[PDB]
Amino acid sequence: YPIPTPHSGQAYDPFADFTAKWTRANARQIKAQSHVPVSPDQNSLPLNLTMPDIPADFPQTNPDVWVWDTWPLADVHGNQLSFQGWEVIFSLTADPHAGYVFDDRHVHARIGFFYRKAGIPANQRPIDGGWIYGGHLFPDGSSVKVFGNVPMTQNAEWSGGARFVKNNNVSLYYTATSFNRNAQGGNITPPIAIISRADGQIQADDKHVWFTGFDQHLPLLAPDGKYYQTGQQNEFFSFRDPYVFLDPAHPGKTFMVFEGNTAVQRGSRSCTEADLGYSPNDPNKEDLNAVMDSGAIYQMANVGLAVATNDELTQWKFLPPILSGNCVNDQTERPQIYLKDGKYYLFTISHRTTYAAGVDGPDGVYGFVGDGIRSDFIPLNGLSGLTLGNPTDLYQPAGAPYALNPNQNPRTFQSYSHYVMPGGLVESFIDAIGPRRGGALAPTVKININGTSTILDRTYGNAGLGGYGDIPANLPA
Ligand SMILES: OC[C@@]1(O)OC[C@@H](O)[C@@H](O)[C@@H]1O
Ligand SMILES: OC[C@@]1(O)OC[C@@H](O)[C@@H](O)[C@@H]1O
Ligand SMILES: OC[C@@]1(O)OC[C@@H](O)[C@@H](O)[C@@H]1O
Ligand SMILES: OC[C@@]1(O)OC[C@@H](O)[C@@H](O)[C@@H]1O
Ligand SMILES: OC[C@H]1O[C@](O)(CO)[C@@H](O)[C@@H]1O
Ligand SMILES: [Mg+2]
Ligand SMILES: [Mg+2]
Ligand SMILES: [Mg+2]
Repeated sequence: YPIPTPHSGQAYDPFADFTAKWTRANARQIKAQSHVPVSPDQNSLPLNLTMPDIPADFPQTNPDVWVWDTWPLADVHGNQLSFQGWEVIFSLTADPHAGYVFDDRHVHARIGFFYRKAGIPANQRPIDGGWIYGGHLFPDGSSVKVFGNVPMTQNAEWSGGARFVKNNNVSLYYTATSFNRNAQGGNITPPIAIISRADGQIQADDKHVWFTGFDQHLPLLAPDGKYYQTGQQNEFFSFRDPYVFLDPAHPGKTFMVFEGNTAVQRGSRSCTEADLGYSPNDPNKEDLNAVMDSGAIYQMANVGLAVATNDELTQWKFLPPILSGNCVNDQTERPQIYLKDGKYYLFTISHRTTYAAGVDGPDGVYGFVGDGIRSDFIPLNGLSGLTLGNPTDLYQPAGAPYALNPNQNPRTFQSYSHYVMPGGLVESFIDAIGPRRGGALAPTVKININGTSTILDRTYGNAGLGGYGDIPANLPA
């Protein structure tokens, strides 16, 4: 084994300049823990960290909608709330009958909502989960007003979270994005990404759930280029996915974690020995210059933190990043702070194909534990960071969901956008299963979170697979 970087989990002041590193020594534990698959099996991952195989005959969530990143109606404590006996979810959506292909859908994303009666066991609902599509959440043209008169070919509504909270009772924190692209998908000018808020009112009767409002979109945060990378630093920067929450350790504050990138000009040789994570006397340490020469400098993920500066939560400021993956992976997406047993779990999603040269791991969800929202985070599962991966052979090429390598597991891209719900239930969407593309919710699964390690419960639902899109409420609003 490579020696993993130790971590204390110790808490820091949220305002202090300390960033935990998910080091190359930590991420290399994933391949170290993996085995060459015994043919015809094509999974190298430890069984406890492997998502079960999703059936190829999965249902669509809705035949008229491509659905992907999904979040529940929630509060700032992570509870998932029912409203007047209805369960409610929000999703990124696109139109399968609009002339663009599934892989080009992201610049067309609209936030939609779905609802279903609360309190029905998953195995007694329709196989598709019984979600009723309510349509677009936001009025046409309301989100794009945050950009003003800038050159633009597309605008999208990307992920965040919904908080049940002025007849308005729902705050939608999301990512407004503007693109200025040639017909070949190349950037004419860098994309613009603004973490934004829109308030509205959920209403319901015996027949349906509907929303009013969301007419006024407030820009909250755009990257600074000091802590969070800008489009001028890197046209391929990531800045998105606000998760707004209350930390019981800091009463009176409201915090947000989100996805960013380290704020350097693209191609800067800025990785350090601390990003590699080896002892100076470790005879098997990697060489910093060799790692940067291999191209690892193009992988610069971070998880950002921001705090509200007014009572209405309409003004925010950045704090230093809480986690960085420099020279490890470019993507730490949809971060969430999950509170359990007085500990702070940071869960974030990533891709196999956005790992740096010399490091490898599956598509899925990554996890870290500490004693505060700013911690020397302990990567879960043998100091690796992997929580749950799609079945994957890390000893053969990754391929792509639009071009599966037949030397690779045809379910390596079966699910993405894993979101950890109360009780360790995990919801996600289906990307590719063999030749079939999803845009539908995946079976909900269950992880048992036990201090610094996790286990996929293979007796949950049918052999580890629960209901398609089972995203249940634990408390009534
Ligand atoms: O060495 C770091 C540390 O122990 O220093 C004292 C305090 O600032 C703590 O928050 C912090 O974790
Ligand atoms: O059971 C083996 C398999 O190849 O059978 C046909 C399809 O259902 C596939 O998804 C499945 O993996
Ligand atoms: O939605 C899944 C995904 O793999 O689709 C293609 C790209 O847009 C990626 O950023 C994205 O994570
Ligand atoms: O890559 C060097 C580094 O100093 O860049 C800023 C932060 O991401 C730190 O965690 C990181 O170690
Ligand atoms: O779907 C739009 C974008 O947001 C994410 O889903 C979550 O960060 C990314 O994977 C994708 O590029
Ligand atoms: Mg319209
Ligand atoms: Mg790779
Ligand atoms: Mg083969």
